[PDB]
Amino acid sequence: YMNKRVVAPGLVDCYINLGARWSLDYMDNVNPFNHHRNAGLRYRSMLLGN
Amino acid sequence: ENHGTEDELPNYCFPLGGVINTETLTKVKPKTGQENGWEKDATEFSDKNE
Amino acid sequence: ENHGTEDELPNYCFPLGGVINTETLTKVKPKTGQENGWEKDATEFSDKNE
Repeated sequence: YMNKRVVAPGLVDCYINLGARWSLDYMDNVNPFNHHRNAGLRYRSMLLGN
Repeated sequence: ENHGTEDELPNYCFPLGGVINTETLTKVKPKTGQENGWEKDATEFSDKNE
Repeated sequence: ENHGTEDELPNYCFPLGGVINTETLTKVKPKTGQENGWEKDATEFSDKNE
């Protein structure tokens, strides 16, 4: 479900809050640690193997 | 650390003039009295638009 | 620090369909024992293949 759900790029396209150190209100309450850039998560996932 | 590449969005190269595979067209206007008639409209617009 | 650019490999951009300059071609069968002869095919293979 999470992989076949299509999200329109127009929501967060390059022209969003230009010059503004902001956070999208939708992502304010969404967990940021559940992200594929989580450094410790990357380290553990690679450490156990690929 | 071969994490792969973030390339979901396609990236495209484009013609320097916006578009190049145009074609010659002639403006026409609906005919009076014919539900589906038309005539050449050379009076106002150049008949060689692309 | 004009350290230079790492650009050893060529980088290429390709047509959207990947292939553009094609040529229409038609299928051909070998002749039945006619010294490496050939004969046009009509076995529901399109005579226009790109």
